[PDB]
Amino acid sequence: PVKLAIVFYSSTGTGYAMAQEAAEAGRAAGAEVRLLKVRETAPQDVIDGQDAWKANIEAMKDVPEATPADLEWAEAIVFSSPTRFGGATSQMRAFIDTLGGLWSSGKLANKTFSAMTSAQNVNGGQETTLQTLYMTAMHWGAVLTPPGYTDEVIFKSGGNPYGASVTANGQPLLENDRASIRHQVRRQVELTAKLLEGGS
Amino acid sequence: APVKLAIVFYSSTGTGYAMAQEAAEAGRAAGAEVRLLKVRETAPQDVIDGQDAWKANIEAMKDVPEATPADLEWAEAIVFSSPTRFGGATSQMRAFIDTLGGLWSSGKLANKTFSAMTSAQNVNGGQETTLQTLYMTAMHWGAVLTPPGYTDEVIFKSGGNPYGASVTANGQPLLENDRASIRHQVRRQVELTAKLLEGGS
Amino acid sequence: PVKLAIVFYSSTGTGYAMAQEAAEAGRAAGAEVRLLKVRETAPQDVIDGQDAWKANIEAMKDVPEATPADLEWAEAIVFSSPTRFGGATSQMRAFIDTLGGLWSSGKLANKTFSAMTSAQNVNGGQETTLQTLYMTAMHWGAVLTPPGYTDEVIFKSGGNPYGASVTANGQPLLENDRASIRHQVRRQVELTAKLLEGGS
Amino acid sequence: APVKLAIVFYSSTGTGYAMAQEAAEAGRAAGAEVRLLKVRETAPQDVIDGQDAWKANIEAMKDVPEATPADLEWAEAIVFSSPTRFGGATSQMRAFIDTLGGLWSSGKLANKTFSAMTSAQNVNGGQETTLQTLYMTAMHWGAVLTPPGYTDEVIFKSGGNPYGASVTANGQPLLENDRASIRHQVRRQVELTAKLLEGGS
Ligand SMILES: Cc1cc2nc3c(=O)[nH]c(=O)nc-3n(C[C@H](O)[C@H](O)[C@H](O)COP(=O)(O)O)c2cc1C
Ligand SMILES: Cc1cc2nc3c(=O)[nH]c(=O)nc-3n(C[C@H](O)[C@H](O)[C@H](O)COP(=O)(O)O)c2cc1C
Ligand SMILES: Cc1cc2nc3c(=O)[nH]c(=O)nc-3n(C[C@H](O)[C@H](O)[C@H](O)COP(=O)(O)O)c2cc1C
Ligand SMILES: Cc1cc2nc3c(=O)[nH]c(=O)nc-3n(C[C@H](O)[C@H](O)[C@H](O)COP(=O)(O)O)c2cc1C
Repeated sequence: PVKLAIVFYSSTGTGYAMAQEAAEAGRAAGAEVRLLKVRETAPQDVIDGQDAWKANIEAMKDVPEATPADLEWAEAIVFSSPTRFGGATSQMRAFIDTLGGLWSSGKLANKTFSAMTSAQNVNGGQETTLQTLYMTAMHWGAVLTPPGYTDEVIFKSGGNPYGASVTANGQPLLENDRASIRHQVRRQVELTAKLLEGGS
Repeated sequence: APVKLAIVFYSSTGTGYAMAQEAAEAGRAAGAEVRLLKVRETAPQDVIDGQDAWKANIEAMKDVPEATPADLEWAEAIVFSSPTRFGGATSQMRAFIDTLGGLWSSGKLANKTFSAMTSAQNVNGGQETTLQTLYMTAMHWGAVLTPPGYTDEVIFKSGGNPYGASVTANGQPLLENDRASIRHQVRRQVELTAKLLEGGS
Repeated sequence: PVKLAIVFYSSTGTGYAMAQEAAEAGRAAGAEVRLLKVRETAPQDVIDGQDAWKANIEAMKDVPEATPADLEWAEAIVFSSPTRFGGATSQMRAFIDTLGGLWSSGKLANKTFSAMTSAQNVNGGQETTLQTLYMTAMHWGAVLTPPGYTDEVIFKSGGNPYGASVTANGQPLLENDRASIRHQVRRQVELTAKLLEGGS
Repeated sequence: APVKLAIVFYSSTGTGYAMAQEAAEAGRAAGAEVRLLKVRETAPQDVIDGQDAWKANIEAMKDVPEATPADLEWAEAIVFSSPTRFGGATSQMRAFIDTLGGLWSSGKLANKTFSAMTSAQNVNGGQETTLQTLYMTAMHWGAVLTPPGYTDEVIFKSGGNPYGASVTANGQPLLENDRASIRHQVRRQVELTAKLLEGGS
């Protein structure tokens, strides 16, 4: 089976819900899935200042912490990050800035990569942030597999061809977004399988 | 003198023309001298024919002058507006941009303030990345970029696009929140360009 | 065998030099290749002003115009346009804009896509232009195979992981640029093989 | 009073630091009040220890103070400089940017002028995209962006990067054309900011 790593950062929990959805879709497609969280860097008396975040950290207590070896293990990669001024979060970048030795070893090459984001406003960096996450993947020599428009479910969720994206109001995920997420991952598993298949 | 504002738009089916007009009127209200300017339809007639709203929009813009380099040489504030074509500006919009080669070489585009707008079928299908290419382009000129950011409450009301006014096209009269975020973007730009010119001489 | 469509624009011939380089690289890899010029739109009075322009149009007089059915045909794709203020040329965009029908029949997904470009300055849009061509292919749900740093030639030619990029200076194509175009094509054909062949 | 210029930079091994210093001198010459500000280091000792160039440069910047939101509240003009890390800015630069939510929330960054610079081991290795992301970030604040464009010969001679000064970090001393450009971009920015502030005294 295909080995799928889902590396997500999430402060207040939207990204966690998204990552959870992706993992279910991966499993559903016969994939071997790791759900991995990105290490929190923020001081405790920052986290302590808002409830959602404190709560979400506790909810993800039993989720393992991502590390470069999970990407070496993985054949398909999915990065998910809330936006922070149109780019990805610093927590996520800190994790990326530690893939140097794994990069020079050449072991990042040829993994499948896609991406996901969330933001407050429909147009508050929901495209650009993925764009940064896709630039980052190119330097590895990944094969990038965004969903694009390849279904009516994309249209019905707000139409984001670059990757799944969620308007984060605190409210639970819309089923049009889950459907958009389930598609992107399932699409990516199926390609990754073909790649490996024809590679003997 | 007042601020010399040029609004250069493309529009096949009219959402672009809708926004442009509002942006033009926002500059007029804010005291600018304003020119509304359509980008030339390059498409061939038989292709245009198979789309009625396209045909109708071209008639509807019969009396709007075509954008020219002379018009950007003239202006101190520039606003570009184009529908997304696969996450980037339209081929027409870009054809005009390619005629600005000489103006560039004169240094006659530097310091002119620039901002932009777009529209698309879907809410996320290039409504940010299309603007990003047009701003990426203004930087080659030395333009002084004035995107709206979150500097008003009415940007949050429209979908919160800090890069510039973006609108979801659905053959429906522009929504009121979209117009507000346009108006603020333009008025901001004009208020900033005024300040620029003053402290100059 | 793999069907490779190299679709390029050029005014003064840098584009065309590179595109030929790519096309012969693909032939050598065992792909069935189509080298395809993008249609010239510029008014004939503009063209008659530059000598290197009039002559390049003459050189390519025997090269076929690209058409949406070429991208329906091809399983792997390479787009190559010179920069125009950090973005692709209006001609390149003109051709892209004729793909809407072929887009809504979904008939553009699952094709591999990489890009190339040429600029006058080394930092004058050799990256931002490739980023925009890649952005377009995401809307089609193409599978992006940028070369990354997967070869010592890439470092030896400026180190553009997004795609081969040349600093136009009127000269003939440098050797290292020849070789990173080769590697970029060589790679994508190899990948497309493993994707078609393992997908029956 | 003169222009308040904040030059906030990150650097592991001196390239970013040497660039940021040159920008500082340029800003003083131009007649601005200048603060050179290092982006707080956040990497764990152990991996720092791996590299002694990293360590030596951290020591070398003992008396350069650490950047703070205060320093940007203060600034009428801002310059950001981060080396490239797989195409985007370093996690450190981002971590700093991430602390600005308070300033942003009370629009306390709006209408400040803004430019970026960077460095990278490879010449086509994200010396344009890494600046592009720092500019995206600045647009969310509603900051007037003043990139250098091709507004002077020195930019052509030093690479032709109209987005911001970029440097190929190879160990060697900062080349004479790189510095000509760093100076220019800043020099230009100080002048433009003055025109803004005079324009609503
Ligand atoms: C410092 C910071 C900057 C932010 N900038 C933006 C902004 O760029 N645009 C936007 O729509 N949301 C912005 N947000 C909101 C987050 O992107 C949003 O809350 C996120 O999607 C929540 O997802 P999470 O629950 O997984 O953390 C910002 C949040 C923080 C605190
Ligand atoms: C070939 C072409 C490409 C298009 N690409 C997109 C797209 O990528 N995303 C999207 O949401 N809509 C897309 N559309 C829809 C147009 O962006 C939309 O209809 C346009 O904004 C309408 O503007 P107008 O009324 O001013 O002509 C595309 C349409 C055509 C012509
Ligand atoms: C109007 C136009 C805009 C241009 N903009 C840039 C630019 O932004 N940066 C740059 O380095 N070169 C620029 N150039 C130069 C072209 O990128 C360069 O001449 C081209 O790569 C030549 O290759 P070709 O013969 O295949 O067309 C521009 C040229 C024209 C005609
Ligand atoms: C993990 C990491 C990623 C890097 N990625 C790139 C890159 O993709 N392209 C490049 O040209 N250099 C890359 N480099 C090199 C740095 O960009 C370069 O050495 C930078 O100038 C650091 O110099 P400074 O700390 O003295 O400012 C990378 C270095 C590290 C730490």
